[PDB]
Amino acid sequence: DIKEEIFSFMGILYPKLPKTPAGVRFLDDIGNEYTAIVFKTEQVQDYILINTDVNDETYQGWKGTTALNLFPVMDFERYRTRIIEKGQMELINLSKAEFKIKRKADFV
Amino acid sequence: GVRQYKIHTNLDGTDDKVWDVTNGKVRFYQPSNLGLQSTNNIWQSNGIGVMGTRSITQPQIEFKLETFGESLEENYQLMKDFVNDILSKKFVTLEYQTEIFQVYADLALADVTKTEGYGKNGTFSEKITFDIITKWYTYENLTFDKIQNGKVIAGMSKIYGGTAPGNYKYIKGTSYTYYGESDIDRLSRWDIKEEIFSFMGILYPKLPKTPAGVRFLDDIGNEYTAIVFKTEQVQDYILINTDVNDETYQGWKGTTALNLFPVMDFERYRTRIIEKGQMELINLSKAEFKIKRKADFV
Amino acid sequence: GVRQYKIHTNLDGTDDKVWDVTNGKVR
Amino acid sequence: TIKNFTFFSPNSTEFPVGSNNDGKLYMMLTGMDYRTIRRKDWSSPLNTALNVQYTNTSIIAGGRYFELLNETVALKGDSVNYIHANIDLTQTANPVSLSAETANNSNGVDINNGSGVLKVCFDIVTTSGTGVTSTKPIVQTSTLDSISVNDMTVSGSIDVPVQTLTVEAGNGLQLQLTKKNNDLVIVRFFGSVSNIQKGWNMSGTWVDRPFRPAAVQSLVGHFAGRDTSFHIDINPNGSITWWGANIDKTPIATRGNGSYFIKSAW
Amino acid sequence: TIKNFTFFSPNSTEFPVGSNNDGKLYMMLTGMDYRTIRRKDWSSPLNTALNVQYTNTSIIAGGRYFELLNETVALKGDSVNYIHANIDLTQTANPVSLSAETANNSNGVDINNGSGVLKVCFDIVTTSGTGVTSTKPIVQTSTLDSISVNDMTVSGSIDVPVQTLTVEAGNGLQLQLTKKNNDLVIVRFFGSVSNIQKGWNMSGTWVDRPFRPAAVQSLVGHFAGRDTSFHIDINPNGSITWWGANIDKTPIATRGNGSYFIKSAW
Amino acid sequence: TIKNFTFFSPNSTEFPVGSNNDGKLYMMLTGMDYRTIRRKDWSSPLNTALNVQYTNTSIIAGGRYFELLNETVALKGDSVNYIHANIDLTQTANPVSLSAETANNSNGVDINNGSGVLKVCFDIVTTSGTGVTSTKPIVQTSTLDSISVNDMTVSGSIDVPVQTLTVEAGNGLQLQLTKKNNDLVIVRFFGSVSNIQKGWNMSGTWVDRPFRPAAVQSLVGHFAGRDTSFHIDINPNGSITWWGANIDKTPIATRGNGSYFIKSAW
Amino acid sequence: PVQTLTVEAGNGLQLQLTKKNNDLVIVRFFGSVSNIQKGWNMSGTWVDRPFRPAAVQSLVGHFAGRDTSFHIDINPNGSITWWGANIDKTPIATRGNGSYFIKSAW
Amino acid sequence: VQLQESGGGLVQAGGSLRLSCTASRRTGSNWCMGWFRQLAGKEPELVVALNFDYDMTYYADSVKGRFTVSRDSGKNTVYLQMNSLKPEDTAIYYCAARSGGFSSNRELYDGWGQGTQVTVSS
Repeated sequence: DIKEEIFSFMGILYPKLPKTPAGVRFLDDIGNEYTAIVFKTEQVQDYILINTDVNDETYQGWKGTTALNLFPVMDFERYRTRIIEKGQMELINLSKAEFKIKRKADFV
Repeated sequence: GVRQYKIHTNLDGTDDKVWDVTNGKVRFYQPSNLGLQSTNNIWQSNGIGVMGTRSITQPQIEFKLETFGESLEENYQLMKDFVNDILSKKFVTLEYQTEIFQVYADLALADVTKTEGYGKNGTFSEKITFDIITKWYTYENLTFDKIQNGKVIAGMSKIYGGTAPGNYKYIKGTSYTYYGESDIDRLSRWDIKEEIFSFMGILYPKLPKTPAGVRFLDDIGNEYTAIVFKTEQVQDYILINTDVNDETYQGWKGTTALNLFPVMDFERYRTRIIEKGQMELINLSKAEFKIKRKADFV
Repeated sequence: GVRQYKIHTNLDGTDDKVWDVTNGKVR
Repeated sequence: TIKNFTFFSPNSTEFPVGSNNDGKLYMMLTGMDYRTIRRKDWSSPLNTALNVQYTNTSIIAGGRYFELLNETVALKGDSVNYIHANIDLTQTANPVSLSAETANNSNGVDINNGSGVLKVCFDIVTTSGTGVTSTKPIVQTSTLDSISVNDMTVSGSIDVPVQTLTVEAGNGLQLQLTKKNNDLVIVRFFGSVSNIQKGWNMSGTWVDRPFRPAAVQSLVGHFAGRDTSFHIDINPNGSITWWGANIDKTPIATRGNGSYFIKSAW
Repeated sequence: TIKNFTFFSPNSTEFPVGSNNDGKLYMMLTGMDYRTIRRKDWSSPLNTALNVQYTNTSIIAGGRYFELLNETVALKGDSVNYIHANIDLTQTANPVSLSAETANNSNGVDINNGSGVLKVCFDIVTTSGTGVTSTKPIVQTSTLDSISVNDMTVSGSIDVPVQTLTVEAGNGLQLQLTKKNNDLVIVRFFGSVSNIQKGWNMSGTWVDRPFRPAAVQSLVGHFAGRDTSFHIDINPNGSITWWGANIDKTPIATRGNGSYFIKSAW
Repeated sequence: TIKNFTFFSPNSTEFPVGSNNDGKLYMMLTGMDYRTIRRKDWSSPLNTALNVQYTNTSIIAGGRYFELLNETVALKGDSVNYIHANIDLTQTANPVSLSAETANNSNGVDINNGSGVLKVCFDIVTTSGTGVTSTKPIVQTSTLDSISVNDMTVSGSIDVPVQTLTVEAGNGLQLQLTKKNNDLVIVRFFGSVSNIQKGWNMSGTWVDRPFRPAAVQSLVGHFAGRDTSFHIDINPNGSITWWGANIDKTPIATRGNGSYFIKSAW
Repeated sequence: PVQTLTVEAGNGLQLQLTKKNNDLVIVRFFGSVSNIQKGWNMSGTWVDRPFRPAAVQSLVGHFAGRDTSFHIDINPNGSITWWGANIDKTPIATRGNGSYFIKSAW
Repeated sequence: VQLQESGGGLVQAGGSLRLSCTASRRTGSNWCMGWFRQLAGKEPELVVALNFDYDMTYYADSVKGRFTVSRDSGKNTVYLQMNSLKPEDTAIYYCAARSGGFSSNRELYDGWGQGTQVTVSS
C-alpha cells in the first residue's frame, strides 16, 4: 500500500507457477496499472532479485548459487517507468516477495 | 618526529642532488593543498544523483619559499642555485616523509617569484608553485618465477593411496616427498589488487621464435592487454618501462642492445592502464618488476 | 539530545566501518 | 595388538599411515574433539543476495583438513543459517559438502573409528528477506590437560573454581569465606560479638581445612555505627583468636571484608 | 570448490597433499600466524668469534618445518643481530636461508597462499667487537580461542581485562574502584566525609551496574591522622550505606583499600 | 647445513620426510617434550582380574603416533602399577611395547635425535590381590611460550609466580608483602609502632622497586587488643607515610591485612 | 686533517678530543665530577671508534682551585675508568690537557 | 670469554669457605674479575672485584673485612676467601669479568658465569 515517496526499492521474488511470467505490477490511486517489472525465463528460478536503484540497477534470477541477468527477458513495454506513484503493488505469479524500500524525504 | 620535505633533482639516479627543504638554507613552508578533488559525473534527476565515471584531480602545490643565507650574496646564490637546479631537469621529485610514510611526487615548476622585500641579511620570502605529474608513489619490487609441480608418485608422494582408507609410508631416503604445491603458478604471477602509475621490468625469455612478454587479465579472467615481442634470436633479457613520459622496450643479447619497438605486437598492447586481476608471463622463465605504486592521498 | 553524525563505509553490509564524526577522533 | 604409524617401514610395507590415523593424530595434537573445528578465513567470505561465498577458508573437522576455494552456500531468507561441514567417507570422490541449516545439528560422529556422517557447524549467517545481515563464527575449542606457559593475555575472562564456607566462630561472630583458584580468600564478617577478651580463642567452630592459611592471617573488622574496630587471627590450625578490645555482655555488630592467601611462595 | 587433503584417494590420484596445504594445516593445529615461529634447540648453539653455529635446531615458520644442522650465521660486531629464517619457495633446491640483520624485519608474508619471501626473526644475538655477549630468543606465540584446562602453571604473568570507575558517593566521600577479570574489585577511599549518620544512604552517585556485587559488601576505611575508622556497605542495587559513627559539619579525610568479589559461586 | 622437509620435491626425491622429522614436528606443534604423552581412550579400557585391556587407545610419545587395539597388560597384585609405553627404534618390526612397572621410570630419552629406548609412563593402575581397584591417567602437559586466548575455563588451579618481601619500615613497623602474578599484593602488618606523627615518613627501609604501586595505596591496620586503628600510605617512590594518630614512647602492636594492585589500567 | 669529538663520559665529566693526522689526540677536560669511585667505569658515553687508542691511555687532570688531581684511563675498547679518589655528591670542576697516540709502531 | 666456577657448597654460620674462578681470555685493559651476589630472589649485585692491571680491590660495605679476594700468578684466576660467614650471605654467586674497571651494570661485563650456590647453615 504505497502512501509515500521512495527513491527505489530492492526485492527477492519467489515465482509460483512454471512456464508463466512472474514479477510485480504497480497501480495508481484509481486502480489502473501504470508500470510493472515482469519476466519470462526459459528455466524455473529459485528466486529473482530486483533493484531499481539507478546506480546499482539489477534484475537477476538465481538457480541454486548461479545468477543470470534477466533484463533481456523483461517485458520492456510494461516497464513504462521506475517512478512509483501512490496506489498499490500487486504480485504477478509469486508465492512471496521480500522488499527493502529506500524511503525518501527531500528535507528533514 | 616532524614531517620532512626534500627536492631530488634525480631520484634513484647516480647524479641526484638533494635539497633538504625542511632543515636546509632553502626551505618550504605551508603547502597550499596536499589534498585532492574527485568527480563521479553526478547529475541530479529531481535531487536523485545519477553516477558516472569516477575521476581524481590532483591540485597544484604552492609553498612559501624561504632562504636562510647569512648575507645578501649567500641568499642571491641560494635562490639562483635552487631555481636553476629545478629548471635544469624535465621534472623534479618531492619526498614527503612522516613517521607513517615515505612517499614521492614527480613535479614540474609552474611558477616562482623573485622580489626585493628583504628581512635580516637579505633573506628571501617567495612563492613557488608546482604542477603535479605523479603524486604520491613508492616503488615495490616483485619477482615472478615459472615453477612447475612435480609428479604424484605412488610410493613416494604424500597421498593416502592404495586400499581404503588409503595410506602413505615413511621409507628411509624415499619415504614421502610433497609432489608440489596447490596453485604453484601463483609464484609466476602478479596478483593485482592496487592501482599503479607504471612499471619497469626485466623479462627472461625461454624459447626462440615464439612471442615473449607478459599479459594482463581482468577480475573475470579475460586478457585485455599484453606487452609481447617476437625476436629472431633469444635475448638474454628484455627491459620494459611503461611510464607514459619515459617508455622503453629494449632487448639484450651479450653486450648488444636492440630496440624492440619494431618487433612488439601493436595489436595486443591495447592499454598501459593496469586493472585489478593478474599478470601472467608469456614464454618467460622469470621476470623482475619495479612497480611505481599509486596513492592518491596520504 | 544533541545531533549525531556517522560515516558508514557500507551501510547494512557485514564489512561496515563506522566513523563517529561527532564523538570520535575524526569529527 | 599395537599398530605403529610414525615409524619407518624397513620393507616398505610394515606401517601404512591411513587418513583416519592422521585424523586422530591431528585431533590429539591440537586438542579438538568431533564437536569443534579449526577454521581460518585467509580471505573474507563474500555475501551476495541469499548466498555466502567462502573465498579461501581452511577447515579441520574430525582431524581432516580441507579448503573452501570460492565455495558458495545458498541461504534461507529471514533466518539464522547454521553452516555445516559434512563429512561422508563413503562418498569417496567428494567426502566433504557444506549445508545451511535451521539449527546447530553438529552430531559428534567419530568418523575416524567408525561409520557415519560427521556434521559440524562452523558459521552462523543471519539473513533478512534480501541478503546477509550478520555473520558470527563458531568458537574453536582447545581441550587441554596441564599447561605450562610463560605469558598469557586473556581478552575475555578466566573461569576459576570457587568454594564458600560459613563459620559460626563463636561469641556471635560469623565469617562468610569465599575462596577462588583455591588460593585467594575474601572473608566477610557478620553477626555481633559479646563476652570475649583480647587474646582469647573464639568459642565456636574452627575454620575447615580447605580454607586454612599456611601462616597466621590478621583480618581487620569494623563495629557498625561506631568509630571502633577489631581484628581476628585465623591461625594455620583453623582456630580464631580475638584481637579487639574486651567485649562485655552487650553484642556489637561486626562487619567488613578481609583478604588472605592460602598458599605461600613454593 | 572444495579441496580435500586428509582423505582416501580411491585411484591414488585424487587428493595429493601439497607442501603449502600441510603448511596451513600445521599453522592451524599449533595456532601460529606468519609473524611467529616454533623453535627448539635440541642441542645448544655454539658461539665462535662473530658467528653462531646452530648445532641442532628445528624451526617451524609459516607451517614449514626445517632443521639447522651445524649451520653457521656470521654476525656484525658491536651490534644487536636479529637472526631471521627466510623462506623463498622459488629457490626450489634451497628454499630456506638464515640472515643476521640490524633490525627485526619479520614481514608476515603469506607463503602458503601467495608469492613473496617470508622473513621471520627467531633469535637476538648481541656482540662485542670480538664475539657473542648474549643471546635472547624471540617469543613463540600460540593464538587460541576458547581453552578448557585442568591445571596451569605461569612463569611470567597473566594479563586479564581491567576496568576503572570513580564514584562521588556523596557527603564528600570518593571511591576509586579497579575491577580485574570482571570479578575482583579493589576500592580506594578518597575525599573527606561530613554531615552523615549511621545507617544512612550516602547522598551521591550509586555504583554503576558493572561494579555492583551479587551480595552486600562491607568495606573498612580509616580517618587520616586519627585512631578512628568507618565502614560503608556497597549494596547489590548500587547504593552505598554509611556505617561509621555520625559525622558533623567538619569534614574528616577518608582513606583505605577494601576488596570484594562481584561474582558468587557457580 | 639446512635440511628442508615441508617443501615440494621437484623431481620427487629432494626432500624425503623421515619419521624422526615428523616426530619432532608433531612434538613442536603440540608443545610436548619426551617426558609426557598425548593419549585418548576412544573406547574404555577393560579391567579383567590382574589385567588392563586397552580396547582402542591412541598415544603420541616422542611425537610418534600409535594405537593400542585390544592390547592387554598383565598387572602385579596389591600394587600401584605404572603403565609405560616403551619405544625402541632398533626393534624395526615392533618398535613399541607396553610394560607394568613398580615405579614411574619415564626416562626422557630423545629418540628423534639419538639412540636409546624411550620409556614414558601414561597410566597408573592400582590393584587388590584379585583385580583393579582404581586407575589414574598421567597428565598430558602442553609446554607453551606466549598464549593469546579469548576465554579459559580452569577445573583445577592456576599456579602464578609469587614474590615475598619483609620491610623493616621504621619506628618498629614491619610489613610482610606477598605479590602474586606481579600484580596483587597482600601486606601483613607486624611489629609495634612508637615515636611517630601523622603525615611523617617512617624512619626505616623503603619498599623495593618490584613491590612499588603505580599510585599511592592506603592500607588500614589495627592495634592488637584495642578499639583503635591506623593507616599507612605506600607511595609510588617506595616511601611509607604514617596516617594513624601520633604515637608516644610506648609501642603499640600493629596487625592486619591490606591489599593493592601494582598495575593500573594499561 | 683535524677531527673533533665531545664525550659526555658520565658523572659530569666532559672530554673534548682533537685528533690531528688521525694519530695525535689532545684531550681537554671539562665539567664537574661527582658520585664516582676509584676503579669504576664512568656512567656515560664511551669514546667513538675513530678516537680509541691501540693501548690504554692514562690522562692526568686537575681539580680547579685545589692542589688535588685525578687521572682517567681511555681503554682500547672505548670505556673510561676513573682513577682519582672517591668523589661524593658535591661536584668538583675537572680541567686539564692530556695527549696520546692512537697508533703504535706498525 | 668462557668461565669456570670451582669450589662452593655447604658450611656453618660463623665458619669459613672459598670460591675459585678462571677466565679463558682477557678482553682488554682495566681487567676486573669478581663476583655478583643474588640473595632471596632479589636483583643481582657486585660484591667482590679485583682490578688486575692496578692490583686494586673493591668490596661492598656489607662484606668488608670478612671477605678477601686473591690472584694466582698470571693464570687469570681469582679466589674469594670467605671467613666469619652469615645466614644473609646464603646466595647464588656468579663469576663476572670485564675490561674497563668496576661497574654495577650486568651488561657491561664481557664474561658471565653459570653461578655457584652458597648455603650458610644455621
